[PDB]
Amino acid sequence: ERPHAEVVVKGRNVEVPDHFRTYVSEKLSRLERFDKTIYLFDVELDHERNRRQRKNCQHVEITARGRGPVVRGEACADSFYTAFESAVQKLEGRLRRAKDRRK
Amino acid sequence: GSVIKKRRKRMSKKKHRKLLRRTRVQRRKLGK
Amino acid sequence: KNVPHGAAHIKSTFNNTIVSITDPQGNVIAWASSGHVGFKGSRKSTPFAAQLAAENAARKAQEHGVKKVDVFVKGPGSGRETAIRSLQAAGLEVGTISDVTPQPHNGCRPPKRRR
Amino acid sequence: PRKGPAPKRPLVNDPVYGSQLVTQLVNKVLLEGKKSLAERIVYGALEQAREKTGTDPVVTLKRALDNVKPALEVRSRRVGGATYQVPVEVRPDRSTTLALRWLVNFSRQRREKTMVERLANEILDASNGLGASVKRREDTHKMAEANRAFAHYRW
Amino acid sequence: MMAVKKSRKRTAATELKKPRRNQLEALGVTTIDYKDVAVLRTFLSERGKIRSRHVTGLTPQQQRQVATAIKNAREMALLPMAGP
RNA sequence: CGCAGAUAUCAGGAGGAACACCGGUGGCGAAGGCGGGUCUCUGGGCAGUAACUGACGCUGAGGAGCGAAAGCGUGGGGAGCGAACAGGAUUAGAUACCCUGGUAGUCCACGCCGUAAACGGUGGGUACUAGGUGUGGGUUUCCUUCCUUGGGAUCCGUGCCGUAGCUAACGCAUUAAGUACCCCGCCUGGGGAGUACGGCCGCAAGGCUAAAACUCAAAGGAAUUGACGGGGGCCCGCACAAGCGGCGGAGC
Repeated sequence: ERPHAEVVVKGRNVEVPDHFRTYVSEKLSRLERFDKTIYLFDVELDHERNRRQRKNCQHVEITARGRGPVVRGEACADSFYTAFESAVQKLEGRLRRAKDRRK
Repeated sequence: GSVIKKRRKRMSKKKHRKLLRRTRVQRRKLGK
Repeated sequence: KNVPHGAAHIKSTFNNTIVSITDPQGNVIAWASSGHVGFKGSRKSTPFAAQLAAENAARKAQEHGVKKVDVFVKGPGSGRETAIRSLQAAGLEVGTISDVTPQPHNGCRPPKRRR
Repeated sequence: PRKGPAPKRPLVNDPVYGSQLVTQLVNKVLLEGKKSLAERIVYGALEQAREKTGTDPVVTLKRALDNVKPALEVRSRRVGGATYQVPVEVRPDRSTTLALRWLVNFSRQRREKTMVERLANEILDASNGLGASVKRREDTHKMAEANRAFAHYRW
Repeated sequence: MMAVKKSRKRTAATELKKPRRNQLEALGVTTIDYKDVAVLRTFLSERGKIRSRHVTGLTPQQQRQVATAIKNAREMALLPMAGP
């Protein structure tokens, strides 16, 4: 199931350098590491582009399939890196908890 | 009563303790 | 040879159950357990194992020539009286019951707690 | 039904035979509303049995039902790290019903070229004590024997 | 004729009841001696163990005196202790 | 671990730690703590009589002594339990829980260290300050059987509820966190830190005494509403269960 993590990279309207793609696929491999139950990872990279913003420029929705229970991690930050890492850590909480309750 | 306070105390204590476990040799066989 | 009347010891615990027939002197004739009945591991705390084990041993004692029994029980047993019913089903006369589970007078240290 | 159950439907009697297990049978073999097709299949098969045996097919039917109808079955439960199967007694209603379900679903995968023939031969085979229905019922009793140990649950 | 309480009729009773009892100064006594085992067998069960105060009624004085006597008795085998 | 004859069962012996039922919001000890039994040696407290001296009292820096357990040393002993440690299993990985085994240690004698949530988180001594309620001990008068949680009063200790009063609140409340005096120790923003340097003690571990630079604009206590909970209790919904057909497999 190791390349079976169905990567889904995407951005509605953002300048998306293709090294962000490297970042995303690597940070998702990082949790392939400790969850061997994975089918789908739909992911977004969104941008509200309002003027005089409320401290939260970029946004991310993430959802993942497991055997039955699906996982959901949403995040928000100024740029790509805090968004990636924050949604990653929220998924890590979810998945530590899920593999603690799995048994 | 809380335990946050006692925990910060405990952590400082522990780190100093482990430092002394690691320097039990050098302290003795230096400061004579 | 044979003995018409003897005694029976029944040791029921959390994870197993076992019996043994014996003279009042202490000389066994016949015994059985859930391991010889066939169950294994974790199934053999149930009273059904007690039924089958006591039944087999009682029939062995019927073979070696027993007709009446004294009965002595010991330990945490879900199926004590279940084994008793099995014995009295097997065609044996219940002599005398006694619930001697060995209690100490606050002696040797037991192990610690689990979780 | 957290508040409570509701009644069962009042089966009709058969216009021809005088038995409501037959209307139960057509309603269990039914598929896609073709009740009259079920009816004519069943009547043809039972009359095939009549010419096979020289007598009423209903008696051999109920004899087959006496063969394949259990009164004990399984009911699982998840407990303590390993899900346990448990024997549970079965009231005659669901006994007959599940027996008929076995009967149909193991009739369908036969090779008499036609449902009417498959079904009739299965019924005869079960009256005789050979059908896969009987086989599965024996497997059920085998399981109950293997798991008598869990009756003290009484559930 | 009269009730167990509301004893407005006799003097303050020199009698004992279910809450109150001082069973030894009450009755059943010659004197507290480990010798007299027939008396000490009354403050036990058939399984040899010992009663409590809210069972018997004794003061702690008599209780502990009697328990010590019992225990000396089991030591000198004058009394069947619980065992094999 | 056994299949080289286990487990079980019985007869006996060897053996060393802890001593069920009494025994618990119960007794003693300044504190730590303290029960198998018997003997010896010894201490303290309480009440009553209030015969005796006649303010000798209270506190107490410094200082000495005692002081749970784990530890250290010499010696002895070592059944069970068990740091470490080995393996098994779960695990994504488990140097961890769980299982099997098992050394130091727990135990005794003689010395050490001298700390803990060593807690009533309430220093000691003393007088007055509404009560009720159980309870342990000892005196004593009346209905008096005078063989009694007898009952009442009294003294000492011990717990619950509860006035005024008090406190940020919680709650304390005649055993005060109330009202007042006497004496001691201690704190003066959080961190850095009960840390380093220096010193004293100690066989060693380590303890006591004890700062600064630097840095933060807070650290915090009690309580309220909410939300949450792999906390609990009462309930419902095609939520599962029962039962039927589908999806994912193929083509459009």
